[PDB]
Amino acid sequence: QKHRVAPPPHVPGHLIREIDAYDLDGLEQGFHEAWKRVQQPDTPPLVWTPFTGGHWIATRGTLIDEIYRSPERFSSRVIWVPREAGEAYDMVPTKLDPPEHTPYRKAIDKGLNLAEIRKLEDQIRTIAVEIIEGFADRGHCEFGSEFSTVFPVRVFLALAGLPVEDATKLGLLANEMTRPSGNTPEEQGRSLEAANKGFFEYVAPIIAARRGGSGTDLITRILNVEIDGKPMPDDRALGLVSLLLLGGLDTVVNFLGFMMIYLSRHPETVAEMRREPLKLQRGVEELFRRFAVVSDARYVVSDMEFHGTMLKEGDLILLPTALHGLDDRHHDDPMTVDLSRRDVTHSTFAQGPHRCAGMHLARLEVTVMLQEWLARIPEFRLKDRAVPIYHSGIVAAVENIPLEWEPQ
Ligand code: HEM
Ligand SMILES: CC1(C)[C@@H]2CC[C@@]1(C)C(=O)C2
Repeated sequence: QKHRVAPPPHVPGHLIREIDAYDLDGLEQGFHEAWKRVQQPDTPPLVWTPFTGGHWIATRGTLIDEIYRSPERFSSRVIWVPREAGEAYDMVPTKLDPPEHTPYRKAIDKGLNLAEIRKLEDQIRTIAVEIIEGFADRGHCEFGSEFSTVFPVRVFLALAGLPVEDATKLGLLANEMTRPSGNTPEEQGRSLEAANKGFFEYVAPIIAARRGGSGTDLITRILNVEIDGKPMPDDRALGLVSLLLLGGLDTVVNFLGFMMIYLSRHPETVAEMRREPLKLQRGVEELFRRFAVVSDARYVVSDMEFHGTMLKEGDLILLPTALHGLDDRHHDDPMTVDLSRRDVTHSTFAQGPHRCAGMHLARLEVTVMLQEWLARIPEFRLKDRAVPIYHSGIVAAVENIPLEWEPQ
């Protein structure tokens, strides 16, 4: 039984669509495929679902792009559904609009800018090689538990100066943030609240130990950037360090799983990457277009008409980022990976002032991953009749990816 809410007075019947972001219709065929079902040739640009507390969904890439770019009309004061979860959410600076957002983003960019990220290449490669070597001679692995959930977590915990043994407990908090348990808006709100508190509890001693510290880790570097001529306050520090961990640990893990399932079903594409190493390097952005993972929201600042649709102040609009990169109005044959695609425009990293601060790190992890994978395991396929298990929510997830190959 799905929890359902009545449409408010300003939502007309013809825009209503029953869409469950946390359990998409057709999800067993894939996350991307399930979102694609919503984007039909005649579907309105904005549709309203009675599920997950009642909210709008942007169904086309240009609205998604525009909403992300327009913080004055669509605020980050609530970026989750259901509303209860969005109100419990306390991460920084992702809860803030400009101008409050901008000193915190500048602080993060001190640690995460492209020139900083470039320095990490060989440490990332070393981690990738060590994991791949554990199974490359074997001719099979379950890619999810043996690589995708291992590689990005080891990379991030090392960068953040944290013990790898914390991976499990941080992964559990991350799940309840992005895929909160519950069958009610209030239950999901409560699950997110508990996860968010868990992050704060974990992060507090690290902030206390690393304020003015001399560690060269990511957390010490960012935490000690002044905000408006002063040390960053405790409340903001909790939200900020928690965000670093959430962003570092959930995203690349899930991205890698979707990407790899597709590659394992497209040997011709894998072979191109092998024959032309520059096609691989240059084609990574195409993979980001193709394997979006985030579906999050914005809060309507005032009563307005937007793309022919009446919106009320306080309305939540969900932005399924897959519906930008996979929009057939933005990209021909959008479900196909074309490494030579000249136009890869997407919102996988969102847009506007919150456009992913970790995007350089994400690109490098993936580039390194594919380079070291193809070096040791040039050819591979998904196990015959294997059925990956898919999850939808604010961040998509996938498990059960059994790969097979002839040891080279
Ligand atoms: C597959 C890779 C990734 C994807 C698809 C992704 C996606 C996104 C998206 C969509 C946003 C915008 C959220 C919003 O305002 O609604 C975001 C922001 C952010 N991400 Fe990433 N992310 C990824 C990797 C990472 C990594 C590895 C980090 C490292 C910690 C990271 C750190 C951040 C931070 C700190 C923000 C907030 C930026 C701000 O508010 O100015 N992300 N990410
Ligand atoms: C949606 C995100 C990927 C972005 C960074 C981590 C994440 C889950 C957030 O809370 C904001």
